[PDB]
Amino acid sequence: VGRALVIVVDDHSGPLVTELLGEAGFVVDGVVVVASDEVEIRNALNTAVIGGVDLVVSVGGTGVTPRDVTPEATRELLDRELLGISEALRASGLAAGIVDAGLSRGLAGISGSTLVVNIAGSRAAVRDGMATLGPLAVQIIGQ
Amino acid sequence: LVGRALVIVVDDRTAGEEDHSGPLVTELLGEAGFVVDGVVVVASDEVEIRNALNTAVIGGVDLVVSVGGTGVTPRDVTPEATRELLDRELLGISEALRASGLAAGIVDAGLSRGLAGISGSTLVVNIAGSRAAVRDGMATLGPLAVQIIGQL
Amino acid sequence: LVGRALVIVVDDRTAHEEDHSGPLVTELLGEAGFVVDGVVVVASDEVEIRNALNTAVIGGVDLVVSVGGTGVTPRDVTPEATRELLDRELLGISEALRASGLAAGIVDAGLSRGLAGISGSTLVVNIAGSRAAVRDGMATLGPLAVQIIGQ
Amino acid sequence: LVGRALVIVVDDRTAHEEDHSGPLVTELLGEAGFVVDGVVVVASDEVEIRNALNTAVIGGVDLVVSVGGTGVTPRDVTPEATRELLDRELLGISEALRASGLAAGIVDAGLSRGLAGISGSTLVVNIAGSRAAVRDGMATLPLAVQIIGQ
Amino acid sequence: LVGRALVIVVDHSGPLVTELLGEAGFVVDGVVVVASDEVEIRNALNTAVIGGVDLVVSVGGTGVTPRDVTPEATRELLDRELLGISEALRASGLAAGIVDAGLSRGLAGISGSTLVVNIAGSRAAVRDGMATLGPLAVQIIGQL
Amino acid sequence: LVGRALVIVVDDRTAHGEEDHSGPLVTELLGEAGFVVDGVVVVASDEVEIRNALNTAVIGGVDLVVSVGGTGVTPRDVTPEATRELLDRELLGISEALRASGLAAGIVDAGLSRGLAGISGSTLVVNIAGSRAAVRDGMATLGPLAVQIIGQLS
Repeated sequence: VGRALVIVVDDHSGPLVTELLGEAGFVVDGVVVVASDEVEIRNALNTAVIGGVDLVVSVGGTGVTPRDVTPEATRELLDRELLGISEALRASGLAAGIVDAGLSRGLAGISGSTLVVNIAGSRAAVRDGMATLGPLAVQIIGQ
Repeated sequence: LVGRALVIVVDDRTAGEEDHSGPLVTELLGEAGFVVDGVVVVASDEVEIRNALNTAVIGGVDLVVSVGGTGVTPRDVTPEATRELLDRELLGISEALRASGLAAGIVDAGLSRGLAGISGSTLVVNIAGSRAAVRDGMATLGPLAVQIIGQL
Repeated sequence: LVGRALVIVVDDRTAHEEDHSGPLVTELLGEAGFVVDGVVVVASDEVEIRNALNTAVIGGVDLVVSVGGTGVTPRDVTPEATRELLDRELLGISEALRASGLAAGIVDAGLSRGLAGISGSTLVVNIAGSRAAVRDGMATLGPLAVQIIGQ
Repeated sequence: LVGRALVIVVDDRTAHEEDHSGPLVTELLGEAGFVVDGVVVVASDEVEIRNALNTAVIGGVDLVVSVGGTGVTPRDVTPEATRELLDRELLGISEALRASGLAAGIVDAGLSRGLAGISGSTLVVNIAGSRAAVRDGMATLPLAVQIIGQ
Repeated sequence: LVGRALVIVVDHSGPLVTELLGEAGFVVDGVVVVASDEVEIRNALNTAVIGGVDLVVSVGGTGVTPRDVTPEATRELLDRELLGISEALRASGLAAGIVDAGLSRGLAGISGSTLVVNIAGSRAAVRDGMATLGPLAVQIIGQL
Repeated sequence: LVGRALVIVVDDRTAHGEEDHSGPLVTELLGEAGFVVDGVVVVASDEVEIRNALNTAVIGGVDLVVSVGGTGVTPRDVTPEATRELLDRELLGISEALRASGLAAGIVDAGLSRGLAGISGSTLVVNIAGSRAAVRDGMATLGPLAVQIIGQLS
């Protein structure tokens, strides 16, 4: 229980992430859409951390093509990394047969007091990714 | 597209407070490429479920999906209602589901007594009632059903 | 106190040598919130196992965990001593255990033919006999048995 | 090393065309430490399959592996063929294979209705028919060596 | 049978880690207790490595809180990292419902010829971790 | 054709004379996964030599390089260190899947492999462990993942 922001990298994801975040027990302060620009994405994350949200979910920008800069945007902001979250989403993704989730370069970790998690872009990856993530997020905001 | 489906919501309160499962199953079956022909609500009652099921198979459907009544209490009797209808168990479905659920921490999906099988030419699958379990089972079921209804 | 438990240890040696599995099951069960009322040692004989199991369900206990006699040899007869008194099979417990065991490298847990199920209002689970299988089974069983006792 | 095995290929095409699975199964059974007595081929028929399984249990072999006939189509009768012959079901084998195949994205392994168990003193295991399913099935099946150990 | 181990507890777990390493095939030379202080931990690990023990298991200090510094303390000691061990423990943890193991920032790796492994603090994590780690440790101690 | 693949076999004994049992098998399995195999390069378990073979294979433009061996934990196992120099981006997900699949199947060298996966230039590079069991399990898990990576890169 806390409050959370969504960041779509340009999607149908924003309303859906809002919904699943809602069911996980989160107030969704809003949806911010940004381009696959490392600076535009980093600016959006940093701004959110400073603003004191408990949780920031990004969606998209985690595949292999050079336009996919979500991870490297994110890494500058992380005080500590939570591979546990990255591994659980990827593991879960493959199991379900969702490959962009299986192969995601998304990070997870803590910036200030905020948990940041990068989820992959496809609808399947958002569903499976929130299902898995929501519990783990809850436990971490608990510190 | 892929096919048609009928959704049975096994719940006493729903049979008549508001159905949440039924819309949700429909939304998710839609993304997998199914049209839901209908949502039938029914009490945790062995016969009522068996009839609902039997009627769906009889009717023009490729996929039947029950939600609820898969637990352990006296009144969870969806598996009992479902067994005679099967011609051939699909244990990999029950297992894929039970395992996905457990992996995700959803003990009612994880511990579901729910079955899976062909009843004639129709895929029947029982799913557990919790929202988490509907969301996970469907994510797991959709591709599996897509490939079973194709080999038929 | 989440509920009470009886332990049945299925081992010839023990029946005819000191019991290692039973104190262990009890430690592990008591971490998951259970109190073990007793350990009952029996031999790998269909009849003995079944009588002990029925006497447990007749003791009214919340959980009965057998240990041993789930393998393939002709004397591993725990599963068939147990089937007759289940009103409902709980495959997802049996599947969870074998899956967990298999992933830990514990082949006897991995391939156990041990059943799980409800007998009246009593949860009944059969676990393989190695110390490894006992330790991994109870970790995996503890939570599931807590929730099922919700009933 | 470990024991002797016989391979039954279930495939109409092959029973009427070069067998693809038989040599592969033999190959992998070898790496797992089995001598293969050889490959019986068999049309996708309940009774014909059943008798080849019978023949093999009676014929003394430690492991019988079936390939194919595990799907949902009507001619997929290998499970029906196999069940009257088991004295003891080993669901944890069926379970492991299914779980492994589905984990690897192999849907005919993942959903296979193939059975596994002990008939007399023989380990019998039905594996699904696709090439991917054979490789994953056999790499998972080690469980074989354990079980023949007793 | 197989090798010598040292337990570092970051402040219950000591006797338990001892018991389970035992069953895994490991003599336990000692149990060192340490106070959640990057410096203290790194030194206990230094000492453990320098004395040539085969396996060092640390317990605790792997969560997200300010004073969870066990990973920071271990990183510079690792010659080679072994994510497969960390992955196996985290995945095992998660499957078993044990979130502290599931989300543990704990590392695994080789320092000198010593296998070092950070396990999370909860009793369940120690049990799940040790059951998983045991055979992995045995195999690595073989190839070293 | 999904693409071209190259096999690098990292094994001192193979390098110093002995028959290569790993290289043909990876050729077959890549065949089935959908790849034409440009050939097999054998290398000793030396970081330079290995780095040089990967670097040459990348610049030559194959879609996929699989290496075999040198992922363990002896001093000699330097495939990861060689590979790391060359990666523009890591696909931790591929390594996680191979380790996870290995462990489940009881194949501990796959389980514990320090293998990397990643993108070098426009080449998918993946280190697999050297055991015969690890090569079979590795290629099975990898084949489809690599199909989907080549396609995102074209």
